[PDB]
Amino acid sequence: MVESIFDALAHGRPLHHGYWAGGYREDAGATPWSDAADQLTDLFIDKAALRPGAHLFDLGCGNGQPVVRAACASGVRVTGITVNAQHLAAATRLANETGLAGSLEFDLVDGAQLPYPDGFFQAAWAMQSVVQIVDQAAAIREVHRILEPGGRFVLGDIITAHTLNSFTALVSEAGFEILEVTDLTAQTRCMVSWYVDELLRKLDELAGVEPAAVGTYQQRYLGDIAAKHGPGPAQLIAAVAEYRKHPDYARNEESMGFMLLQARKKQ
Ligand SMILES: Nc1ncnc2c1ncn2[C@@H]1O[C@H](CSCC[C@H](N)C(=O)O)[C@@H](O)[C@H]1O
Repeated sequence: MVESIFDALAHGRPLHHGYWAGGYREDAGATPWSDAADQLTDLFIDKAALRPGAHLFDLGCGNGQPVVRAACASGVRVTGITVNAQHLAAATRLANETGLAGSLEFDLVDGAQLPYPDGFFQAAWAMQSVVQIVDQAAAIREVHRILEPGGRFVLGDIITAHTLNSFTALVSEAGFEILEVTDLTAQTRCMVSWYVDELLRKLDELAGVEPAAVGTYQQRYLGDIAAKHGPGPAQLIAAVAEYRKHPDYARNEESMGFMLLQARKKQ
């Protein structure tokens, strides 16, 4: 078994952005990514299927962690899909390990053509799947087909493939009623961007004290990551650290961002 090094570093916690309500730099890292990603999940929970017993279609299911947090908290039945064979496994295994094997089922399926009948689910999700789906139009017309009339559908993903305007076009052009759209760039971060941010934070703090210690502390911090998550992730973060040590990088940071779109199907 060999996992993508992103999956390897996430190490079972979720594959989406961290959501820090009221700003990431504002929070100055008193709240970690590991928790903020769960905050973002709770955010899709709040805004779609608030309802227990209801049924939720998860489009990119990934790890399966966020699905399971929603089926506990809100008491919902879940059907997620993925094309990544190793994601399907992590999610199914996790489902069995929680006693939730009976409500929420995972199936490896291309999201452009869905086996489910029309008007089945009460809600739908796409957490950072749609950018990496190839036929997005088809995928989303399909998801429109899948929901009950009135069912909410909550998408969020990375922006500048697409932009806030272009996503809103994509989703209305499949029939949906768009009732909310938001640029969360201020309030969200990448998993990796966060690990690197902590590293360089504490390194610049240490640097104003004993600069001669910096290399050592860096080596130690990478050590601790290597200890929890395995060496691949440590070697990763080390490299991203080396690249933000160059300012020809500087303005490339915020040239990507995040958005959240809340839609409903008409009654
Ligand atoms: N065409 C497609 N149909 C269904 N899933 C797809 C897909 N293209 C990509 N995906 C899936 O979308 C997922 C994106 S990673 C996002 C995971 C999840 N929302 C979480 O928060 O943990 C991956 O599991 C990938 O296999």
